[PDB]
Amino acid sequence: SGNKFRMSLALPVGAVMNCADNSGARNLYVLAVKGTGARLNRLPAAAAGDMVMATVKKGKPELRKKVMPAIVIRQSKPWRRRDGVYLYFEDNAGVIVNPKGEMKGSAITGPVAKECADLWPRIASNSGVVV
Amino acid sequence: SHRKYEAPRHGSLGFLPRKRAAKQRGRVKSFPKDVKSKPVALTAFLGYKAGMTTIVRDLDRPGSKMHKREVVEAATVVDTPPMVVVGVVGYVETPRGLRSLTTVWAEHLSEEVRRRFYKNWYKSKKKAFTKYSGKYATDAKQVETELARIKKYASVVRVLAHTQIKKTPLSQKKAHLAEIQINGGSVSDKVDWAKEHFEKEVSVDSVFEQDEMIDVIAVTKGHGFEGVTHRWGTKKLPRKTHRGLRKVACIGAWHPANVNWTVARAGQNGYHHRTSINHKVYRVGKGTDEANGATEFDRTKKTINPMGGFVRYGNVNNDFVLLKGSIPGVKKRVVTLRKSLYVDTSRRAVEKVNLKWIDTASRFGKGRFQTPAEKHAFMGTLKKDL
Amino acid sequence: MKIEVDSFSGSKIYPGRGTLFVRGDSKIFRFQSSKSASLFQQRKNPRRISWTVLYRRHHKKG
RNA sequence: AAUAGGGUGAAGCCAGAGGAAACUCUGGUGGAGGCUCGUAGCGGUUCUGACGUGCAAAUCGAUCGUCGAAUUUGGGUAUAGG
RNA sequence: UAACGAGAUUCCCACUGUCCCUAUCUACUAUCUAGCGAAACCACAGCCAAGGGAACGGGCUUGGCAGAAUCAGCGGGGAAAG
RNA sequence: AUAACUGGCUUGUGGCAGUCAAGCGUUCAUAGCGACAUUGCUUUUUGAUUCUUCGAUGUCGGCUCUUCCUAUCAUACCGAAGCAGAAUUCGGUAAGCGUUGGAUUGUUCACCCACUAAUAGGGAACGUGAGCUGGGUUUAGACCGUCGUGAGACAGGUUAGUUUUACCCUACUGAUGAAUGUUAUCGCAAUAGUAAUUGAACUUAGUACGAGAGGAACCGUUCAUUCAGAUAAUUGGUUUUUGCGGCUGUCUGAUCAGGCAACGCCGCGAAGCUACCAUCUGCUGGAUUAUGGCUGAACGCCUCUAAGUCAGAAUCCAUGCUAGAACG
Ligand SMILES: O[C@H](c1cc(C(F)(F)F)nc2c(C(F)(F)F)cccc12)[C@@H]1CCCCN1
Repeated sequence: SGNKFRMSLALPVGAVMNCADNSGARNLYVLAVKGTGARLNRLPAAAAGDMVMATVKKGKPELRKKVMPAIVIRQSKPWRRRDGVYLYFEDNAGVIVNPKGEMKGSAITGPVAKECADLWPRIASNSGVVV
Repeated sequence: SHRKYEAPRHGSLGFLPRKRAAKQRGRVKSFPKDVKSKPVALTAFLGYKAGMTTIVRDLDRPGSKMHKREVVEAATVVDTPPMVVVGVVGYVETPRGLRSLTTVWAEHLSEEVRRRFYKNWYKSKKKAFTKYSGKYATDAKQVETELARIKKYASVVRVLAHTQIKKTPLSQKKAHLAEIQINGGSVSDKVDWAKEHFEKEVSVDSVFEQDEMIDVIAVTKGHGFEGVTHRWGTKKLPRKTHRGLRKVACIGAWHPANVNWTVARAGQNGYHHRTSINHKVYRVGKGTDEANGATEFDRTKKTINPMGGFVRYGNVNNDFVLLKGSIPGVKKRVVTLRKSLYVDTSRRAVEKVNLKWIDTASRFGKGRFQTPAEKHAFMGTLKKDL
Repeated sequence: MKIEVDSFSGSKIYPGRGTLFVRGDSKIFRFQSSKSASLFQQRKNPRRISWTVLYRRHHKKG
């Protein structure tokens, strides 16, 4: 439920990002991106605010070895906003959510991109600093 | 056998052959269709690509997430001093297409446009248009007869106009002469307008208004002979391939026992004629205005020129057109600006543009000042300042 | 449009110029160019970089 | 006839400590080995690199095995077509 | 089965243009010039579609067509060469 | 004269499609199916044959790339339902447009994970090796198992095993060019090509429909996917600007200033080039197919059809875009 402008993709399939919520996961390994069309040889890739299918590579055993949706909340690849600003974060991080976009954890450590907070109200609720 | 997997074709078959343009001046392939009820007006203009800049603008697009919020946008500056009208051509409708009936010229042509007709001007006797200038002897009935022929038989009337390239920083002395179709009014009205404008200047403000969507006709940047990988965007072959990898691996099946015209091949890249449409006019600047780059929010008395001049162009001391985005061609290229061929009622086409700020920092580096006065205020006194 | 200030060198940042850096501790740094951006990621001290505003105010120049 | 420079640190030997004894422990010294890192040398793993009417009827480049012995090599000499 | 292995294989950390997806730069070629100057190969030669045909034609039949001389590339064909 | 590829005749077998209509489908042969029979098509399977090639047509698969077929997976417009809505199934015009990222396997095939509007099937010497690669097979080394007295065999497993040449003709891609009195400028447009594509969110609307459960759509708005053509504002990349600075070894007696390290190394680095790693742009008219209609006979009624005629698809032809006939 939203229309965010195109952003430079930061996380191809196979990328491992940080897990920024208290859900108990420490890694989030991207294996697919929601909304990725067809193009030969092109890897699906995610930007901040994208829903992702991910596994927990490092974390609690009951969180490990499962496919689960996740949302990227910050990215280290610089991207341009429509106001001309190129910005980037120190790392790539995401949070575990439902298919509906509702978090599993209850807090987020670190800043959150405004594209993601503007696009996912629950992450905005559980988010602190939003840049 | 079929392809194992599908993929779209690399490149467009509608821009073949990828050869050099026959002329460097882009030619208007089609002019806007004539409506008699409109007033008599020009439909195109010739300018010179000066450079690119940056603006800040408040967006007026309801329903957008950037509505009423500032956007930073690339813009192009086109140096456009007024063109001089020197002639008029009549075209006749024939079962084989349009046919030029007669060309009538003005009595006096400037040296810059008369150099157009010479390859070695300095070695010439400069005889161009001298007998024709004598044709105006004390009654000009030959000229009146040709004009009457145009009124009687022509269905399409085009004027001949040339740029005043001496007002630009270019070292070229030849003017650029082009046919610009006249739209509006009857054929007699068009011929009268052309005659009354012989040897007269026509400014940009009489052809283009602000917020218009216009087309740009130009010859793109040349790249010379190019391989398939960059000419057509084909996939590079694996690293361990013998005899090289910037190739197309299979250029055809066994049958047809020929290479097809649709296979990507190495060849000349760039320097193509392109027509790019729907570029919005953010500003029609005036050359006499000393605050070209100033807006209603940035009251700095400031021209459009960056610090140190446009890189590899110079300063824009004339009237100019500020277009949104990028247009084909390189710096100093002559560009033909054409009015739109259709009526666009989309919100992007009908939006009224009010500029917030225009970038005039140096384009020759990471410029960080908008004005020498600002530079002096920031840095204070230097050693060279006594 | 408003003019920002380079966090490293103190130079004026005009719309679209330079980059925005968000540190892990949620602090926001603005660099007018890749020169000061590179010196910042190289951990240089602007008080010890002779052309920055911080150096010039520390040394009472101009 | 030839084979840089290092590492490791075997027997043997000196001193000290513990023990009733049988014996044990510690610090040096010493300089062994078809030991080891690595040059010249000898070889020829991979790039399935270059070249492939070649510089060359087997070479060139990087990478690599080994490098004090079952080592490398000159000359003399012996073995000759079922 | 400790040690050893330019032996075959699986996984993990580090690492990276292997890849997403490409871009840019350097020297030597290629290129153009003066001088020098080969070889493979060669029935005759050299534009296509269908037909029939030793059952996949450059030549035949029926059509499409067809305008000197050429340069750099290229690898579809000559069921190319060896 | 004769096997192992391609190709040719054939089409048993493989694949696909019809006709009849006993039955299934609460009733009800034909919404959707359809036994017993029976008529065909195809050459994407495998056989059969041995016509071409043994003074050699490089024999698997993958990568790359173009194009074609339609027996249509999606997208456009529609007809039918055991179609209330949503979903789904059957079908028509339709190949314009797309049809993916991966784990295992040398694999074709397969099988899962996941995204997606969809993850359709095929052809072009089972397309494509002077395009690559060489994992497999199928030379020579070696091991095992079974077989053999043995040398050795295995269509069984395993490991290592040189992939040569274009400078000719044509064809493709680009580039000049004699002569059509000379030269110069501005044009016309025959013909050839052609380009855009799909999705999501908001609104409509928790509305129509429905007992409820559930639950649409047109007009519109904002964005995005795949593709295309440009461009260098900005940001990023690149650095022989060897531009500025720094550092090591050595050499010029020291200093200054320099040489060399087969660009000595490092930071920044303008300019140029360049990236869905950046930004911009991608048109509107007519004629139709299926289909639904109007008037209207044949056949005093009826009937979209016979004459005439209306609307109407991602279709076609134009508009627009690219080239400009080097004998217009
Ligand atoms: O049996 C020899 C041989 C065969 C083959 C193969 F079967 F693979 F093609 N390859 C050979 C090779 C090869 F190049 F490694 F393939 C080298 C030497 C002899 C070979 C023959 C003997 C006649 C002369 C040519 N080589």
